[PDB]
Amino acid sequence: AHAFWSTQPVPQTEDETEKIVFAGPMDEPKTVADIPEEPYPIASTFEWWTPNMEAADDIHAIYELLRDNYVEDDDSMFRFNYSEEFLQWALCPPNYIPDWHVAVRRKADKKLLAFIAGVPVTLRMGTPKYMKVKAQEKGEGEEAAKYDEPRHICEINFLCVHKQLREKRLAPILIKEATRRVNRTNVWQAVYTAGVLLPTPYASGQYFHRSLNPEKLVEIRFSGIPAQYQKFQNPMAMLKRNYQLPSAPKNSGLREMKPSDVPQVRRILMNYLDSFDVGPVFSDAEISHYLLPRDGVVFTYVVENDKKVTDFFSFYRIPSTVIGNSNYNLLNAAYVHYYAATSIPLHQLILDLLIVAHSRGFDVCNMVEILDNRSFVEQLKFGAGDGHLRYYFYNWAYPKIKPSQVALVML
Ligand SMILES: CCCCCCCCCCCCCC(=O)SCCNC(=O)CCNC(=O)[C@H](O)C(C)(C)COP(=O)(O)OP(=O)(O)OC[C@H]1O[C@@H](n2cnc3c(N)ncnc32)[C@H](O)[C@@H]1OP(=O)(O)O
Ligand SMILES: O=C(C[C@H](O)Cc1ccc(Cl)cc1)N1C[C@H](CO)[C@@H](c2ccc(Cl)cc2)C1
Ligand SMILES: [Mg+2]
Repeated sequence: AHAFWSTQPVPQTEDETEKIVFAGPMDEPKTVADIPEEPYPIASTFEWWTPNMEAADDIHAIYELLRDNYVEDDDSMFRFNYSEEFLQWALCPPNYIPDWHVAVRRKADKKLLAFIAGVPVTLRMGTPKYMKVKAQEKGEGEEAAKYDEPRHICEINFLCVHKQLREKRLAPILIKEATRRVNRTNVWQAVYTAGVLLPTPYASGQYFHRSLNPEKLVEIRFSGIPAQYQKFQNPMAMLKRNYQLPSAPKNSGLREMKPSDVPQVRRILMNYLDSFDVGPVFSDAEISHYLLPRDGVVFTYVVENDKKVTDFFSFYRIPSTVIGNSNYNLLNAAYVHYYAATSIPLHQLILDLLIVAHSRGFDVCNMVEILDNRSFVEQLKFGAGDGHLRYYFYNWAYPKIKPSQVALVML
């Protein structure tokens, strides 16, 4: 049923996952020395390629492969369109490893045909809290804590095979060669997410959307007018009214984040992310990289009164291509990123997120039900979308957890 995934060090079924009680590796410990020095064999018409991301033309080639061939919704109406500026930001965090960005080009023309990217992440991934309770009841605390310390692993994203190359078992060859390159740097675990079911997730969560520009959403058929609104003389006018927002933020000390805020934002974020079983650990340089505002890419605001940063939120932009509509070419979506509240309720902090995103011209705000994203779904008028996002590890046994125990945002 799975010719590739059945050969890989991942839990194979749900009931296998069910017998997992401690975090730890699936496979045999291995060394760099054991790993083949040479690239995995490939068909003689293709060649491996390592793009240079601090070079404009290389970023542009991967930008076009993704523009034309990356994730679509299920009836081919929208396709993600990550910008070039976004891709440099996402692929090049501090101390990234250039050879973990893995491409396949056609030899004859150098046309990009496939891509996969890995980046460093420091991740807490020790036995979850509920399994530590079950462990103490059994007398098994030591085995439960063996992998408690944060691990330097790989986060995978941007797997893409050209449309003309689909269903030829190319994705396995990409994944094998990524795994070899990661293993050649003495890294043995990866974390990845997908909107498809594979063997075998450790957590799953629904998608959620908050309409900001409802007349445009209905026009492009992102949204419909729901049935209930027909009882009204003017269904659309009442839909606009339901989703209207203030013009300016409600929290008085709200302002954009600046370099001097890095230490306080790091502090309050890390204190918050501690409450979750699987969560990233960020250095000052990584807080700077992922949170300081960047035009058209990432937007981050702090609440400061009395010269302390006590709360913040962030969101990132990804436009999607509207696969041809007469009036509109692009859906401009804002995605909830990291946040922390210490002085005001989480709903009151995120309302300011919606208000900023709306004033800056975003059409919809999107998020998965990770972190504490549930505490504000009803009052802030988010709705559940279609399907689920699934979270996975590579070479890591892990007890099933709820998505509200997951704190890793995947860009
Ligand atoms: C220690 C370091 C390790 C690092 C690596 C860790 C693992 C990283 C894993 C990657 C995490 C990526 C996270 C993301 O970026 S999720 C985003 C994935 N990208 C898209 O959905 C973009 C549009 N679609 C495509 O570009 C292609 O359809 C892709 C590339 C997805 C598949 O290409 P194609 O359709 O031409 O198929 P094939 O004949 O070549 O290959 C068929 C095999 O591929 C398995 N398949 C299908 N979809 C996925 C998927 N999303 N993750 C893992 N495997 C997937 C499938 O079950 C089958 O195996 P098996 O069932 O026969 O066994
Ligand atoms: O899991 C990932 C990264 C993964 O390798 C590739 C992927 C891209 C899109 C989707 Cl659909 C699923 C998986 N995501 C990237 C998406 C954009 O940041 C993010 C998302 C958030 C909220 C909504 Cl409502 C929809 C999507 C999920
Ligand atoms: Mg293929």
